[PDB]
Amino acid sequence: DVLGWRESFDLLLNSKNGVAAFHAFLKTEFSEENLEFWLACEEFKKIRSATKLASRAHHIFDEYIRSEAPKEVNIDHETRELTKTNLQAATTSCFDVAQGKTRTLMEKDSYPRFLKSPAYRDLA
Repeated sequence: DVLGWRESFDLLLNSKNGVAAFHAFLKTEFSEENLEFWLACEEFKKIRSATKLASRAHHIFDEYIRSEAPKEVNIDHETRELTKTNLQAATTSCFDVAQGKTRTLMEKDSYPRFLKSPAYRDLA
């Protein structure tokens, strides 16, 4: 299980202990919103009902995407505008670009540092 976390970021994100450990690592450097947003996108795509999709999409946008949002993720204006536009036309891949940018924010920086920290090394 712990081996999978370094073989694939996707395996780490599907692990109960992995996610908990990584969330704590991120919280100490004020970037846990990246992980919370990613996970929120994953549950969003499982929604079938049009009404729930609309409601959840608006909450996700207001909580993580719009300027000055409580847990605003570090995305450029280009992506924020794109997401809003997608929100305007109700598309299921509404958050794809934002999720991918946020994923890279983790995968190419905090993820590798997490693996080289006691939080991961002690569990290996």
